[PDB]
Amino acid sequence: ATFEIVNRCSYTVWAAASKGDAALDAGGRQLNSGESWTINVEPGTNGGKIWARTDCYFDDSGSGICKTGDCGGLLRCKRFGRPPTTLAEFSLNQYGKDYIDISNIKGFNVPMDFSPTTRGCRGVRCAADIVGQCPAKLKAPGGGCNDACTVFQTSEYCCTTGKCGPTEYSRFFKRLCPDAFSYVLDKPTTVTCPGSSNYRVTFCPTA
Repeated sequence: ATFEIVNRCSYTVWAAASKGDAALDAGGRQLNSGESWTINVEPGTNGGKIWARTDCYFDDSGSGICKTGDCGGLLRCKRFGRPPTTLAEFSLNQYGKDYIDISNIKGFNVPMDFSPTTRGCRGVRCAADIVGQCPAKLKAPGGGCNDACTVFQTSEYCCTTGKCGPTEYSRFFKRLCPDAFSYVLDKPTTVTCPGSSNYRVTFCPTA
């Protein structure tokens, strides 16, 4: 499946794509404002994620650090990124279908649209001004808006034990972006697409 990753932000993003223990395609690429990157994701892939990283510093060998979404200090990501990260999440070819969503469970850094290239299902978007409205206690100094689990590290927010519910912090994300997961046990906003679809992930969407 192809994923067209498009940066329409005023700033550079270092795109990342991983399934947690390995890169998807090249794993990462610098996208200056206006640039795109098309990757191939293998059929049947489960637990894939695409995200933006902001304000990265890499040397000639591809090593350094990003202010948001850093993946072990590498340009070409193998593993998932450090919060805060708006997440495009997908599993493909599961019982004949693809499953896509956007998640704020690990916070928000860059606005995102995640849409199929086919008419057979509907895309999702979280592009509200979460960083500008971020409660002070959730603000990340390097940019972005942390989820409450990252900040407070309690089950109330991290949903590690029992059955967590909405909190004032999950509600902050949910009201701004109803179509994205706001905490682990949020009512699902996963979209079912025809199996073997292709997709576009747009940073800073408008139209």
